Amino acid sequence: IVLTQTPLSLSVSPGEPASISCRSSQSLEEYGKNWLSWYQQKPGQSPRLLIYQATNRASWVPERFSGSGSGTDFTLKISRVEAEDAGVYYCQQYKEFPWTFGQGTKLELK
Amino acid sequence: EVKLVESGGGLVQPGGSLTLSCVGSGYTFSSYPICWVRQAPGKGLEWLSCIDSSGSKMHLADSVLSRFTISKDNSQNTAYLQMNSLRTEDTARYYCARGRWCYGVICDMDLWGPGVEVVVSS
Amino acid sequence: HHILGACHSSWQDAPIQGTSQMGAHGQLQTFPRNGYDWDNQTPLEGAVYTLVDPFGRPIVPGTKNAYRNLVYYCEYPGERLYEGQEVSVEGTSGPLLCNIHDLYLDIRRNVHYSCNGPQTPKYYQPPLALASQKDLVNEFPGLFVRQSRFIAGRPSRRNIRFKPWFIPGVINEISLLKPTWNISDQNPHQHRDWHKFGHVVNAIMQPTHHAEISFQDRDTALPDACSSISDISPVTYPITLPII
Amino acid sequence: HSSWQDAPIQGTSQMGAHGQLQTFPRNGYDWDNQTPLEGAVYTLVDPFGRPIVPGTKNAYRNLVGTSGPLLCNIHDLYLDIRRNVHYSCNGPQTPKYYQFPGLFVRQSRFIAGRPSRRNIRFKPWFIPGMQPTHHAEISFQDRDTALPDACSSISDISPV
Amino acid sequence: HILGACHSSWQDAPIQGTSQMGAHGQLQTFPRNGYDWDNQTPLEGAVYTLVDPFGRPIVPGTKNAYRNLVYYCEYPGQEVSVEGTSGPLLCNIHDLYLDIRRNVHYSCNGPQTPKYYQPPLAQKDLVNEFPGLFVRQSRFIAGRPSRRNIRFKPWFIPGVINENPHNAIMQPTHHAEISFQDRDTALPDACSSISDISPVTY
Repeated sequence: IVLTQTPLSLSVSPGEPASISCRSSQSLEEYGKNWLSWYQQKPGQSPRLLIYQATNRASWVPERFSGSGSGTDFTLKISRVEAEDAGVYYCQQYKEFPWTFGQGTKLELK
Repeated sequence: EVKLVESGGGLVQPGGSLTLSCVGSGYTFSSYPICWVRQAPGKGLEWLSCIDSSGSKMHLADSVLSRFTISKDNSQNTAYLQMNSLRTEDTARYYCARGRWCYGVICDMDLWGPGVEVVVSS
Repeated sequence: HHILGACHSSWQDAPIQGTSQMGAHGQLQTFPRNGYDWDNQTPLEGAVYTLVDPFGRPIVPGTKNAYRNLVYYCEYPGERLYEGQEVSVEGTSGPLLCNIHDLYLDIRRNVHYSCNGPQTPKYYQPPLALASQKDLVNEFPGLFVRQSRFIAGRPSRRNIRFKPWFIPGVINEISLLKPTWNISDQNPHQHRDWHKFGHVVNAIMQPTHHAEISFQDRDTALPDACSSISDISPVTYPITLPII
Repeated sequence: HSSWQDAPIQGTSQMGAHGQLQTFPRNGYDWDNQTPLEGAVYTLVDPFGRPIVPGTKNAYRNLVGTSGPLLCNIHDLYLDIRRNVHYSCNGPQTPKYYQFPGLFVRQSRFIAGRPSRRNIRFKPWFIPGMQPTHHAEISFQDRDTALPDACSSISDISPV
Repeated sequence: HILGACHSSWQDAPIQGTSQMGAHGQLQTFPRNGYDWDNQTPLEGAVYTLVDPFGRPIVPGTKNAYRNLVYYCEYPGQEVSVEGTSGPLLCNIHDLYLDIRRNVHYSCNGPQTPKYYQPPLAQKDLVNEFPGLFVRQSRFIAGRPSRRNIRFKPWFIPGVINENPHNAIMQPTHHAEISFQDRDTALPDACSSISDISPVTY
């Protein structure tokens, strides 16, 4: 299993929503258990967490986050961005043996 | 403030042995896992080497399947990453993360610690 | 023969975040500010705070007239009336499989007991078919607190436990060998040990309905699992110790 | 012993004892087969969790303790070991195959949103021949004792 | 009559691959990675570990870290169950009104309870050794659907006590299934079943 994260570069206007697609080359099962995770770099610090499974806000930071998708195509949505939302975003899953990881995609503010 | 306490790294010649530490605070470490997260500098993330929670299943990654022994201590809450037959590949900053279940899926890779550097060369 | 009237509680205010206020028998109860544990002073990092009712119907904080503290009398309250005991109900469960060894398959059923009488805490107690006021009425707290441990290290945990929140209140009037520490005014379990002959020591369980499912992630990879999630109420047991 | 019975038919409603509409509802519908439902999956099961395929001639027939050591903390007004005791009954009152609904409709629901759940409900199909809750509060990293994003809660074979 | 304090001696934590001849013709065992309970049939990830009856793990190969717990036989001094109750509970009712109910557990803490230390009471017929080293099986099954299971198998090895093994073995089960996101709807894919550390013996 290799994850396909696309596109690598995202030009994000401040306030506008952003959509990022991480599509799996293998089936991530069905309406119960389509799994994925999203981690985020903050440069100069430890990388942190912002979205789970491209549905809901991972951290307890406010309601400005979103997400949708299922099956094999996963949509990473944000309602309204901040200045601290820059970095590179890692779509990740480990739901099979022995190990997989994804690529990562970058966010740029305008 | 609660912080991961990570040290014990340094410059080690290849083929050598080094032991690291992931020390936490504010919790009883009675039966709790520990490992690290690799990140080659300027490269995408990956995982290195673990045993099971009490030490039953010894499964590793593809390129590191016979070079790493992982030990902890349930009392002092101090981890250990003991390596053997060191090579050029696994020089990376190692991050000690949190993982659990919320009735059976992954809910955390919660806070990544400070990171000690292991830069190696022949 | 005597008949006791109905009873109720006092409609009170929901607690404010950061308030520490005093109940009877010296037990302080606090509604902590974030970054603190039970004592609200010792260092914790990531707990935010909001209370909870017994039956899963939470309370908006800072709300006047939000809860009624439930009511329960002494066990055998008629025997403390002169200076109404509930019973268990047997039940049967659904079908289930088994396996039998010997030196075979058979089918049986599970059994649980229930009580719903006057000594169960309720909202608006019906009338029941001399002693003072405070020796016969209680204030079992009708609001519980619910804690969230978000502490760095390894790992975060989902520790769901419950604990009461005691406030004094005004109780409506009613229109009609033994250790001394048991029958004194400073025992909360007075209504449980007024008649039991022998010293009483408590036992506390938090039964945890936990489960293990499918796939997980790194740290010890594979099954990296420790978490415990308990019920909605501490199950406190009494134990009679000999005194002679 | 009980006679053989064939499997029911999808989309079919029958009348049994005591004036109740026993039926096998379809997908997207509730028990009445008129009220819409979201994403339910409906199969037929034996009373012990093992599946029976439909369209089967003589699919089924009808029906007519301690634990180990546990540590518990002690508060006095100390570490100690105590055990848990259950009860069971295995006499003539216990239903058996050999000497009730011999089949049960399954309602493998799913309710989405915030919070979500997942409910397995049993409704007794009966052609004549206290609910346990592994309750939940599920969330990724929020305040663990506030309103969550998800849950997961089995209802068992038959409420007591 | 009055008896005294009872315990047993220490042991050695076994290494993986050891099977010592236990009492009454049972061969206890501790299988390696990817093998069944008689160490001959391969499997994907059913790999075994040791924990205490409290749940405390044991590092394998240690010297004098666990002693097998000890309990007393049936009627050596018998005890009656301890009553108790949880808090207020509310569920639905049918009739052809909200009502508050309380459920009642039991407990036993007599001389028949296995303990680290034996309190006195007021040789092979009276005292025994409970197996204090249990084997925790973290069995995993992949595929469609996917379940992981845990069943406990004893390590009945004897110590030394100072101056028929005894049945319906029930394993109570717990289940939980996560649902996420509801576009593709081929088939549901999850269940579970988790036993206890000890057999429910009828």
